[PDB]
Amino acid sequence: PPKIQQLVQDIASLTLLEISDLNELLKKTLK
Amino acid sequence: PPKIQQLVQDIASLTLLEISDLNELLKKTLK
Amino acid sequence: YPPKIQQLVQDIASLTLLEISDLNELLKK
Amino acid sequence: PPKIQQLVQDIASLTLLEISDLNELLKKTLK
Amino acid sequence: YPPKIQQLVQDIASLTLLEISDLNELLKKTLK
Amino acid sequence: EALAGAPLDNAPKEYPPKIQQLVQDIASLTLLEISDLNELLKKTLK
Amino acid sequence: LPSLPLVQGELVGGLTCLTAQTHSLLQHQPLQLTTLLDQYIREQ
Amino acid sequence: AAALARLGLRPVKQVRVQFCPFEKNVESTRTFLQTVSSEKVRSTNLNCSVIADVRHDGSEPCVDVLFGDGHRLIMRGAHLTALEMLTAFASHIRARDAAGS
Repeated sequence: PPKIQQLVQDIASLTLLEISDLNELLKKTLK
Repeated sequence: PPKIQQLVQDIASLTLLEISDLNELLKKTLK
Repeated sequence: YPPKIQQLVQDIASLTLLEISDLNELLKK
Repeated sequence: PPKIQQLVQDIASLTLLEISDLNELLKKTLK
Repeated sequence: YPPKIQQLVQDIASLTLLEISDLNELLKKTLK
Repeated sequence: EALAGAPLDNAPKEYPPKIQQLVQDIASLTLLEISDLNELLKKTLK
Repeated sequence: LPSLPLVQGELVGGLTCLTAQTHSLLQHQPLQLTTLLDQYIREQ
Repeated sequence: AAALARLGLRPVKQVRVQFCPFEKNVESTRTFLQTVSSEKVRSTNLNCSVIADVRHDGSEPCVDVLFGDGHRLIMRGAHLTALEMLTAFASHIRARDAAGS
């Protein structure tokens, strides 16, 4: 689907420092 | 980032009956 | 994985359904 | 296919020191 | 099916003990 | 024509020449070729 | 040493391990998504 | 065996007979093992024991004896005849036996 395609392309292009923000929210904000 | 914020808003808006289709793809199509 | 081979895996991800089925056979086992 | 066939030529050509790090390297980055 | 792939079947399929395990052990170190 | 000497317990493990030669050949072969070979071997076991 | 049949079984397992290597790298995405879907139900 | 059997391993506690059978110079030590391992020699003192270990590291054969009051005695078989080891060993334990009683 169109929604899933957009998300995949984003994660690969994201930078190290910026990916850490994603990892932080899931492990901490949602826990 | 701008991309991550969009994903969170979409999931909460979807209805219970419709979210079932999104979950099916990940569990069956990609597996 | 060096970039040269990371690219190849990326190419395998964006494959046709028939070729994906061939890849799936390896993944299934 | 024109993609998986080349996937092989890389692995066999990798040096022993390379291969060892790769499994740790990509797993530590894409996880 | 090809001839070269047939040869490898003969060597590995039937051997004595303390032989098959040594061949695989070296392969594991090379892979790792 | 003569059996090889037993290695010392302290000495590192010594492997037959044939076994060492086979290891080198497997690396050269492609995974696709190895995959075809692997299939025939499994049938022989069962 | 284990019986000869047992060593032969390990060889069969090794073949699966070779394929699992590449699959394991890809297997990271599905695993992350699956765990998240369960957590949401728990929070509710 | 007969000679020592008359003496008996009374004051001894344990023995050690490490040798590498592959090595050529272990003939004397193995002959020494036979005598000490003899049932007649050993039976005398069921409590007393013996170590005849085996290795393949290339070490020269050695015989080490454990006693009580008497100090440990170590003999290298490589350059010792079986008779000389036995007679010298028997002399040592005899002196130790006198010291004990």
